[PDB]
Amino acid sequence: HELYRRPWIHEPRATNFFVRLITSLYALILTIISLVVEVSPTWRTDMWLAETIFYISMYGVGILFFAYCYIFIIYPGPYNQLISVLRKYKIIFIMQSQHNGEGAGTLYLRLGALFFGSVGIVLFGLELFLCIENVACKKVAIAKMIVAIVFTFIQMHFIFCNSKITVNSSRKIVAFGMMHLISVNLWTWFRFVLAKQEAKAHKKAQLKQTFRKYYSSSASRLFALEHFGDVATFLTTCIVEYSLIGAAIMFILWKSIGQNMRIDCSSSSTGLFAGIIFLIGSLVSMGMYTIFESLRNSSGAQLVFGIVDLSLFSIALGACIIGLWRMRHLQYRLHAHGEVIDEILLIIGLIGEILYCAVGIDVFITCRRSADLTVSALPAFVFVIRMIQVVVQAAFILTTSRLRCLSKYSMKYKPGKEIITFLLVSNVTLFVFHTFEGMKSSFGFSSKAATQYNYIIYAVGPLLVFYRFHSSACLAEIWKHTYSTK
Amino acid sequence: HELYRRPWIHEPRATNFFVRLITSLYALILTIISLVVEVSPTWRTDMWLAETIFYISMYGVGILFFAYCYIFIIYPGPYNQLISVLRKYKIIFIMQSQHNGEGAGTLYLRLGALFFGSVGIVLFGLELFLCIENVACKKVAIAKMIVAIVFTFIQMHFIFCNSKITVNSSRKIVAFGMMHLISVNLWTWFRFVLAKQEAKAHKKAQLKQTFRKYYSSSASRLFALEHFGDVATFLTTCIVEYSLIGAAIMFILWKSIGQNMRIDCSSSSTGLFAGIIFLIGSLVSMGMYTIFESLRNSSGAQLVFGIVDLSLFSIALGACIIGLWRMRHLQYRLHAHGEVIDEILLIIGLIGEILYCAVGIDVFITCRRSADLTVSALPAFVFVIRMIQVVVQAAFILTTSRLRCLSKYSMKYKPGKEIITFLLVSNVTLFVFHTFEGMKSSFGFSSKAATQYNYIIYAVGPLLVFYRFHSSACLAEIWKHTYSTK
Repeated sequence: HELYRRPWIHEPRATNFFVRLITSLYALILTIISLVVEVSPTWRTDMWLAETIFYISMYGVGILFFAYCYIFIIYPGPYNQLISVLRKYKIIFIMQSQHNGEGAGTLYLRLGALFFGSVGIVLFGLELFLCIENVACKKVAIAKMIVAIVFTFIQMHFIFCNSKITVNSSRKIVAFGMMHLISVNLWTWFRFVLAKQEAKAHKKAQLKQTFRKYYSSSASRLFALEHFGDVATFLTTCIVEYSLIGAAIMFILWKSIGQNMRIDCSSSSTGLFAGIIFLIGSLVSMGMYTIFESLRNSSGAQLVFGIVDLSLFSIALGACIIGLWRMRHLQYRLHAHGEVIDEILLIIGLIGEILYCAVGIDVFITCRRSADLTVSALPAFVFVIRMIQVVVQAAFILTTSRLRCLSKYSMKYKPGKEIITFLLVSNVTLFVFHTFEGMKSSFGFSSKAATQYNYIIYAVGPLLVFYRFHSSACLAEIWKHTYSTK
Repeated sequence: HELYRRPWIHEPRATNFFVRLITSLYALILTIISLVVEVSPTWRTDMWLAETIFYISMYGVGILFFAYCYIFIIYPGPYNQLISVLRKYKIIFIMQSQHNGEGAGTLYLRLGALFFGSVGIVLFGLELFLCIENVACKKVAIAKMIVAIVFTFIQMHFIFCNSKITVNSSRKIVAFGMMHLISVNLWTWFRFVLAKQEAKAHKKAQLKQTFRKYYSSSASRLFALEHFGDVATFLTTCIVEYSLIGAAIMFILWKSIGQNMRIDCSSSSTGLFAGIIFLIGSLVSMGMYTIFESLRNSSGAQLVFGIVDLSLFSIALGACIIGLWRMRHLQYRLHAHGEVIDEILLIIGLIGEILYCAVGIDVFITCRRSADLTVSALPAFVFVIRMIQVVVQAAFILTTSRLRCLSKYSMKYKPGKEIITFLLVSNVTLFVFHTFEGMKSSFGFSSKAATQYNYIIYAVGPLLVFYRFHSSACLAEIWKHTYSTK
């Protein structure tokens, strides 16, 4: 006939789309089945053998795909040596390195993946220790923890070294493996957010009892959650953040299938000093709350401590507003210069933060209704300011990540760079502050003043996201890209 | 300096992206807050005034935006007349029609939106009748139902007549309104899927009791759900499907902001006859199960009835397989020729169908464990075949929607057109069959044979999606586009 009149099976675009679609559908089926299995209560108690087989199978297929990659794509050296020996005096195909430079994720994202994977492996090892010291747990728990640790470590190495992967080899096998890795990461994320939700009920009940005794008369489970205090909450949010990052990186790698300067610390001083002041204030607040039992029990102090949190969030929000106003002078990007991975992860962190704040606000009101509204509304104000701050900061981060300093005025004068530096430092301090807040109720709020000024006790919902880490990574990318010479 | 060195506030692309981002964030915040409010148990019981205010506010802002559109964009006639009178002898700006032809959604999608919106308005009117006959309900329920009906009717008209909307007018106002409409539609969808989940617990408990008595010794709530039997389930899935379609249409309209043949029934006979045979078999099965109490109580019959369902799903799956094999000869699309709206809705229906089937399989096993595995595994096989059929059909629909008949052989001979016609007819019959299945447990499974062959009783989970309607719409689009002369 004419050109482009061949069967779609021979068309590279059509068959690439078909493999893409098949792998995506397979992932979707696995993720839905994993969610159904995890929620189901008859799979953790009765069908323990089936649940163990599913767990071992998910991690084992992940490890098999990782081994296939390391042997046949990333490091085909030993395979080439074996194939040469076979040809020498055994039998009578060779692979090539073909190393690439497709760095999918940002360096900050991969470093965070390393840190969170290490913390998750620490959590897995702690479970393993608990199940070793326990007789209730059996040999299958040992295998589950070991295979989880092995998969997590191998995926840490794969994520960090995701540039030397040449996905154009074994395209369909790599697509299926990437989708299985996404399914495994999402299944781990769902497992550990269901585990995090178990502590929500206990915290809620404890809060209701503590509230009542002070205002009266006017299906996944990890043993460390309820054994190692509230540190297990930090470990579990670390592992869910690691799983989210890994799933995003694997999705970027899977999407790439089939598709053919120096630190400029200039104009980063006034913001850096303000960021250091923010860090010093946050650290002083954390230390005063932690080491001084007298301070955490007084009402003056608990008022001042809550005012400190409100001031921190208000200062961050005002910094974002001033940054938008100053950076209004910048220029839009001439062409794309980023991966949607960072935006997607930041939006997921934003969703988690808004959910956390809304649940806290709902619990706060609930509690105030049960006490005839005798509680100061400062915790509600802190929650609302936190939600407004995270929303405005997400908008600011996206807008300024799509901004550049192209004009001569925007080059000699850097509008907002001080604000960007301050926001990056303050986001690191808010990350460590939110880590501390997960252990604030470990001290014990025996202070009646804590029931009327401290807002952490009202946040019984789990914090499933590290929005501050993703915000810091995006802000560092903005700082190093938006204010660059080009 | 040079070109493209102006502030991003003046850059049309940058400010369009900024308005897009702000409206998307606003929608996200509203949807998260709506989900938190609906799940919260203290908003339906204690904070009834706050819940009513939120309900009325969401629907009222939707209606205000709709009125603004109808007055100032779609039908600016009366506004022009008023503005002319003002200029005549009152004061001393005119709007223009600027009607467009941007048909966002498919005709089948808009017709389904009309049908489902009508059914949802019927459900709202039934509630209104119940609350009128009830003294427990107060005047606020009247207002809630009335405003829901008004919003649903206006959005029906807006969705059907979404071509004459010129979104390029009042770009930012229309963006905010489209995002508020998406938030309202998602909030309605979440409300009614939470309502559908309430019947899940009752059905599960009833199934456990009925199973036990036959094998012993070897936060949203709608009053019609538990009052009008299982017809309320059909009405509620109709309203959730309408809300999903409306949200998708509004998203397409919002995405369009800022961006500057005859029926060929040839070669559609053998498939049409097979589709008619499929319809006749399905209707005979439905009638025999409905009108004959003797048949629905016998074991021979209940076995044969389940075998009929298995045969229907197996025939549909085999039709999809044969269609892929035959249409392998077709040609890939030269360029895009569809809106992601249909693909997104089909994938959501697929997710819902897989969730339904997986929950049914989980319940089936659970039940068999409680009876020492004395139940035939036919219901599990039916569920598995249904899930496989829907997955394979989704893959087939997407692949063949990205296919064309460009070669001369693919023109004179139409590969798969018979299969496409048969699949469309059989999907209409499976739609009516799944509608019937929602009323199959209304008869009452007093037949012990129903507890061992009929698989509907094990599907205690709600069917939240009309996957068959979306499949029929996509298949009709394929039939009218893939096998066209061009």
